[PDB]
Amino acid sequence: GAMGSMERASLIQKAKLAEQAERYEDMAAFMKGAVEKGEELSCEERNLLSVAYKNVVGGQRAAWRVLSSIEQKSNEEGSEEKGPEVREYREKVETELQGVCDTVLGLLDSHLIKEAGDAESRVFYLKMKGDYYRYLAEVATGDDKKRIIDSARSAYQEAMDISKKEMPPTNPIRLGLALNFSVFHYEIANSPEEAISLAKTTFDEAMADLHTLSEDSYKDSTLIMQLLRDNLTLWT
Amino acid sequence: GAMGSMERASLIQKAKLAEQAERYEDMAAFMKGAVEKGEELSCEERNLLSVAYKNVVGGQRAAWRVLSSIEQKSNEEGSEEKGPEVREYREKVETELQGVCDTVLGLLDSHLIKEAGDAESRVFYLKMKGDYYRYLAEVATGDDKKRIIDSARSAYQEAMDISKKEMPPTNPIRLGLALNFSVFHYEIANSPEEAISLAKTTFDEAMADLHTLSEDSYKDSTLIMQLLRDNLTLWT
Amino acid sequence: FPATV
Amino acid sequence: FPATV
Ligand SMILES: *CC(=O)NCC1CCN(C(=O)C2(Nc3ccc(Cl)cc3)CC(C)(C)OC(C)(C)C2)CC1
Ligand SMILES: *CC(=O)NCC1CCN(C(=O)C2(Nc3ccc(Cl)cc3)CC(C)(C)OC(C)(C)C2)CC1
Ligand SMILES: [Mg+2]
Ligand SMILES: [Mg+2]
Ligand SMILES: [Mg+2]
Ligand SMILES: [Mg+2]
Ligand SMILES: [Mg+2]
Ligand SMILES: [Mg+2]
Repeated sequence: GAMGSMERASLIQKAKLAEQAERYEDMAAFMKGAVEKGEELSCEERNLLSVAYKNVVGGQRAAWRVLSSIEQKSNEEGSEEKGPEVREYREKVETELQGVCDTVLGLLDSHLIKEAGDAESRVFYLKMKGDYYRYLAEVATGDDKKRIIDSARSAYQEAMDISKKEMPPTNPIRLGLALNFSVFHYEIANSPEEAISLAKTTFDEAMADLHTLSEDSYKDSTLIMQLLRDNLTLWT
Repeated sequence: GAMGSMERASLIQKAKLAEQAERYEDMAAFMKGAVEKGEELSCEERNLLSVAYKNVVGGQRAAWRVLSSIEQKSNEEGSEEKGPEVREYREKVETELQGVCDTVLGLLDSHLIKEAGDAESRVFYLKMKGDYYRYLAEVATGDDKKRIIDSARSAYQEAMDISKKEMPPTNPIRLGLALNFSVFHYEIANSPEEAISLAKTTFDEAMADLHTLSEDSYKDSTLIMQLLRDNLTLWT
Repeated sequence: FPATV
Repeated sequence: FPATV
């Protein structure tokens, strides 16, 4: 680890600076270094980790989609053969994406998940595990595709089970998990009815619990609820 | 060169794909590989080179400015000491920026400039040389600062001399050079009157030559002229 | 694409 | 910042 010589606190400070500077690759490396110190992460620190890698892989996913579209077009009838370059470069970006996913999954497996005992931390990491297996599923075309999908599903399902037992229906992590698992159903598992059902039930149960919240918690919860509504609007 | 094994044409194809995918670091690496094949660059290829590195260094400059601002604030009276991390991370980004500038300058020196005989190519590369020494000047605080500034100035001045002799006042490269050299005067050389004079004279001489142009050339020229106007509005 | 967080 | 190209 290139970050092995840097203090945990300095890695966290620098991750924050990197976020301010919109340097998400640096942010992700700092946060990897912090995780590898071996201590559990606070809430703020888990958020830094997630934001960093979400931004890095988000950029790779967007790039992969642009390239995959160009590649598809090149493989339609009446398209002029332009050699292996589009496939090669889509593969390059794909491999880099896969590497990032593998890195995040490796952090989760060694050893964030196993040390996470509180519902809020355990659900957050299991949601991440689901997300990064979903990103691997997005680009999978091989022998392992079904197993990758199932890995995403299993991680999301464990998170869902804990969240429903341990968190209120308005809890932002419970909402965010549901939002993402619902997307997994729609986009990855070919289960749009499950996606819709989950988004709707999650929204409605949250609605009914808003009355219990402070103004600030209300703001947090309603923000993610609107994302559930946005997807339902997209899908219905 | 990691790109040594890839065909020139494939590097150019991939640079275009990288641009579409907004992967400017990859775009810059592909274009470096193309340059290092040792053949001169066409207009389109020079544009790819410039766009790639402009985007990479643009991002580094923005990040450097964010970090430099935070560092300045930390060095004001009544600011709480937060250790070496802000300086260290500004230095990290600075060193990476400098590396990119050095790489581009190295391409120009080995051997793009010396093989560029036509006004349009020679002026374009000399403008780049000015730009990348200007970016080095932006972060310079040392013994070499004056020499770095002078290197930018000299490159811009050689480009200016060729452009005024060889190109019409509406030529987009002549305009873009002037725009940038005018910025150099304002921001780097502490010569705002020179900056203003250059922007104004360049704009006015271009205005008077618009009548000679096709609709498409008119569009090209007026676009950059508006940038000259925008800066003059900023400065007056 | 749909929203995720 | 001023415009450059
Ligand atoms: C430690 C902890 O409890 N973290 C949960 C926070 C993360 C930030 N929150 C959000 O609402 C946003 N992100 C997010 C990320 C993961 C999950 Cl599971 C839920 C929510 C952050 C902001 C508000 C900036 O925007 C989005 C839309 C990304 C939601 C609050 C709970
Ligand atoms: C080979 C050659 O002649 N290149 C000059 C072109 C580059 C693209 N042009 C532009 O007007 C823009 N970029 C630019 C870059 C360098 C210089 Cl010296 C001048 C201009 C490209 C577009 C139109 C996309 O936007 C900006 C505003 C960046 C100008 C035309 C001349
Ligand atoms: Mg320590
Ligand atoms: Mg592959
Ligand atoms: Mg159910
Ligand atoms: Mg060859
Ligand atoms: Mg330095
Ligand atoms: Mg003059």
